[PDB]
Amino acid sequence: SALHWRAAGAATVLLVIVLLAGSYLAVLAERGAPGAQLITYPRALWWACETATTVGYXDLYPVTLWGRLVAVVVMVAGITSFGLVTAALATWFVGREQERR
Amino acid sequence: SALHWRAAGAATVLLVIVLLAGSYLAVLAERGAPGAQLITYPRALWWACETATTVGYXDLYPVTLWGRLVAVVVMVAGITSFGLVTAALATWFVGREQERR
Amino acid sequence: SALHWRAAGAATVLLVIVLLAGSYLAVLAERGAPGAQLITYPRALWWACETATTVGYXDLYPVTLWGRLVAVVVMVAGITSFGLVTAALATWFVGREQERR
Amino acid sequence: SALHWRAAGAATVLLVIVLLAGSYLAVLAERGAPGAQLITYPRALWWACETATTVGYXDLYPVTLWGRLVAVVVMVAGITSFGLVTAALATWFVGREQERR
Amino acid sequence: DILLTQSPAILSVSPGERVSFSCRASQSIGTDIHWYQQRTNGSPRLLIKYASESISGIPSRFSGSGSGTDFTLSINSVESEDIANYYCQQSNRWPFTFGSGTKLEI
Amino acid sequence: DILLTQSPAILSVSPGERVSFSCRASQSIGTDIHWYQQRTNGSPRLLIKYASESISGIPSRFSGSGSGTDFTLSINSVESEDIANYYCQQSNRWPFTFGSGTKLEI
Ligand SMILES: CCCCCCCCC(=O)OC[C@H](CO)OC(=O)CCC
Ligand SMILES: CCCCCCCCC(=O)OC[C@H](CO)OC(=O)CCC
Ligand SMILES: CCCCCCCCC(=O)OC[C@H](CO)OC(=O)CCC
Ligand SMILES: CCCCCCCCC(=O)OC[C@H](CO)OC(=O)CCC
Ligand SMILES: [Rb+]
Ligand SMILES: [Rb+]
Ligand SMILES: [Rb+]
Ligand SMILES: [Rb+]
Ligand SMILES: [Rb+]
Repeated sequence: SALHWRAAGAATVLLVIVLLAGSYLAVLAERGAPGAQLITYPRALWWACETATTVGYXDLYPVTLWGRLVAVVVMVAGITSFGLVTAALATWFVGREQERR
Repeated sequence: SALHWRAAGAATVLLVIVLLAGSYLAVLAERGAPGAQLITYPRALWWACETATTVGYXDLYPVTLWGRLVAVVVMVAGITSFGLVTAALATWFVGREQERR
Repeated sequence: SALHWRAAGAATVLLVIVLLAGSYLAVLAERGAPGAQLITYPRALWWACETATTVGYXDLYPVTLWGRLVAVVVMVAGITSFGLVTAALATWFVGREQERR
Repeated sequence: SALHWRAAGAATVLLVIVLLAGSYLAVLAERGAPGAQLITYPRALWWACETATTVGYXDLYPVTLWGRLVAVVVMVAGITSFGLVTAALATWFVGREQERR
Repeated sequence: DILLTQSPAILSVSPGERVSFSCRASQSIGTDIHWYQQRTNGSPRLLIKYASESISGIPSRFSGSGSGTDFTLSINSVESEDIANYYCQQSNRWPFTFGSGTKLEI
Repeated sequence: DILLTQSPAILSVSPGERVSFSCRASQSIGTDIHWYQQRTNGSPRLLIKYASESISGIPSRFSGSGSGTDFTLSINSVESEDIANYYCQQSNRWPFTFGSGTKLEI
């Protein structure tokens, strides 16, 4: 269909993928660092969600270089994804409006 | 009226609904988990607000699977709602501007 | 000038106003609640900034009903303001682009 | 090329610059304040990233006046940058869509 | 889970005097502490909520204070009807728990 | 790293009685504590996970509780097959660590 809606859907699928690889790689990055808490997968996936929506309570966060790099990727992927949706909703609204007139 | 403005209003009403069901379901999800703090309704509604605006101080957050799922829904509903408003403000601005010219 | 740019500027001035009244009203709301930390003005203004940009480290946050209500207003004013700017940048970009073609 | 895409790229380069000067100036601002933790550069750069994406876990944050001012600049630069990208994605989507029709 | 310690378990005061019951939490609970009075053969009665907020129907003589881990229930000028056991209860974290109780003796 | 203290190291109870093993963490670990049983010459056996969650194949007699720094593994009406050593293990922070062990004697 319309490009904007395809880019949106694509971004959402990709986000779900970044959340899962992000959870996997965070645990992999953080185990081995004394004091780290981002070390079991169920809570890491939750950590990935709250990082992507940029909510960041946090209750958990990375302390190593690679966990932080993985964190930045999750952030960016979520901020970009949510931004692509807004943008598509604007495209849709601009079109229907030019019609309503 | 204009579709964009209707989608906005609709999203706002829906957000208020997600904040209230979200507060109710968070307490329901979290009571029963030792150490949980998202367990009385007034503070849960406040928790719901700060999660939807993605501010996340956090001072409170869910520790169970269902409280976290409820958290993700509140996040998404708020991010989508605020995004729908931006998008409608863009639609409105694009139209008046094409006129000013 | 263009409506979008005026709404933006207006939103920015209004935000600066909400940050200052917000700092004042937060201290007023929170003094009187045992344990509260949002009680001197310089740190409350900083709290107001980090709430409006939705960064929320959190290092400080309201614990009373009125401080939280004041918090929600600051959040919304900042999210709306930053959203109005994005929207104006889109309006500007849409126009110059239709020209470049 | 298109103005929107140039403004985006420009904002991204500028953000990378604000993140690096921001890390440098935060350490400079915070050393000298008893209890401050934003005092070595690797963690300050990470702090700068999580502030710009507005994630704010938080694990670290400024406690001085100048560190906070530097914090506000990083916030604003990131919020503006990410907003400029959304806006450019909307411009791109609006154009291709008017074509698809 | 949160341990609430009430000590001493028995407090003896002279008619009309100022009495203070203490409740100490094992970890910080903001102001999420509530006080109850249970007279001999009676059911518990809420006296103060959220550490310092008054309840309707309770004599003005009763007051509460504290935040964090240390809490006090105070009685200004105690009288005979105040003879009872007094309990604190926290709602900050699941599950809710009760302190072991302080008896007021005159 | 997280120190898990199990005390006393030896617990003696009468057949059928209620027994409670204690595990205290050096800092707060939510409910990230797990319990194992290791009989003489045997390999450890998971009894309870996340402080209070039951495992399949383990008698209902076994239960756990606690959150934060203090944890208890309880046995309702102990019997002979329960004679063993009992260990707690935390997974809240890296690296995982084990408590020193409590022996059950009847
Ligand atoms: C996208 C931005 C990601 C920023 C990640 C920062 C990680 C800081 C760190 O832990 O780095 C730890 C190491 C030392 O162990 O510091 C270094 O020498 C690395 C230079 C950055
Ligand atoms: C929209 C994304 C929501 C993510 C929610 C993650 C909750 C993690 C959790 O507490 O899960 C707890 C349970 C164990 O009690 O882990 C599991 O086996 C469930 C698999 C996810
Ligand atoms: C825009 C949304 C703002 C939400 C603010 C929630 C404040 C909760 C609170 O502290 O409320 C404290 C009081 C009791 O002191 O609870 C009540 O009976 C008030 C009902 C909400
Ligand atoms: C863009 C907004 C930035 C806000 C920064 C607030 C810093 C507060 C502070 O630490 O200020 C500390 C000083 C005292 O050391 O307070 C003052 O007299 C300064 C007046 C603001
Ligand atoms: Rb945010
Ligand atoms: Rb945040
Ligand atoms: Rb946060
Ligand atoms: Rb936090
Ligand atoms: Rb945003």
